[PDB]
Amino acid sequence: AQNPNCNIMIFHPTKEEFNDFDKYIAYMESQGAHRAGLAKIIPPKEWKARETYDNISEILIATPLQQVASGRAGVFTQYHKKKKAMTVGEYRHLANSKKYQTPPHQNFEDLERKYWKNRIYNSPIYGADISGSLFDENTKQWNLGHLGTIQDLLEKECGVVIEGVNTPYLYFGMWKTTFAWHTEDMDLYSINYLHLGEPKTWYVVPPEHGQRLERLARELFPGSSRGCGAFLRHKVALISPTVLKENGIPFNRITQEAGEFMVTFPYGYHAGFNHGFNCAEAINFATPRWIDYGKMASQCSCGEARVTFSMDAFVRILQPERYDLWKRGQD
Ligand SMILES: O=C(O)CNC(=O)C(=O)O
Ligand SMILES: [Mg+2]
Ligand code: NI
Ligand SMILES: [Zn+2]
Repeated sequence: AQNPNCNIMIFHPTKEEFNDFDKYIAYMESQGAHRAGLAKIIPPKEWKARETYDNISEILIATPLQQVASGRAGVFTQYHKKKKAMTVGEYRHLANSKKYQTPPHQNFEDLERKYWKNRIYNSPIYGADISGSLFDENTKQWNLGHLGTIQDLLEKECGVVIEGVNTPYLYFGMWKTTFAWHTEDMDLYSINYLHLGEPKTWYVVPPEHGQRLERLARELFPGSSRGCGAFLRHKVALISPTVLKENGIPFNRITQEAGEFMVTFPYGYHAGFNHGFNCAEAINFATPRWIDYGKMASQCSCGEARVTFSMDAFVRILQPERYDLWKRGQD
């Protein structure tokens, strides 16, 4: 079995290997990359996502989210308070202000220590989940707006044609902006490209051990667990590496820098934080190997998780028994 310790693997495809996206994902899996839940892909030196980032400041962040924490430094939830719209140029200036800027630090490890010590005492503002793309239309390789769609994959594998669309999302971050522990909708893959700016630190639990994380989360967030049998779908709970190590939960960590891709694999729980002002683009995707994970994915039916239009068909076809209850949670 390849990668039996479930380490995060880093890949350096050549420009020739960068042509066929599906083939390269299957290659990484042949080497055991999925066992970690997360892999890093460094693009060939010849590749670029676009020519420059000099003209992005007029993108609108219609609903910036202030991420307010509750709990203790290693075990907390966050809720998102909606703020007034602002442009990317306004948000960049805000991120670089004295109130929100990255503190002085020695290295990524020092900054990670400062994040876990101090995150709860601040409320950073995240420009998350903005439909759109920063890939140039002429970029033909690993262009996250030109991937094969999940609907087309389901149709190729299963023969059933379904409604729905699959487009990318932009994330504008600042110091301490946080992504809570989650797997993707329907336990899909994700791919994330860090277009510019400061790094993003990731934590990940191997898919084979995801239920260990879930059991810890039920213990640590007991009211949330009574409310919902899949409350991590709410995407609000944080657990630090120190707490994970104290409870014996297997995980790994890695820092993504600008110009790098990350892939999360089906049922790979992940969480993390941004180091300073940055912009990332991410999208969900599927492969043949996903189908079995989609059929087994948990679902939130309490009403909290509320998701896209396109998840309807995935539930309806892959999980017909759950469909009626889940749809009630959507309505
Ligand atoms: O970058 C973020 O805030 C969160 N991204 C992801 O969870 C992802 O790409 O799957
Ligand atoms: Mg602009
Ligand atoms: Ni994710
Ligand atoms: Zn729920």
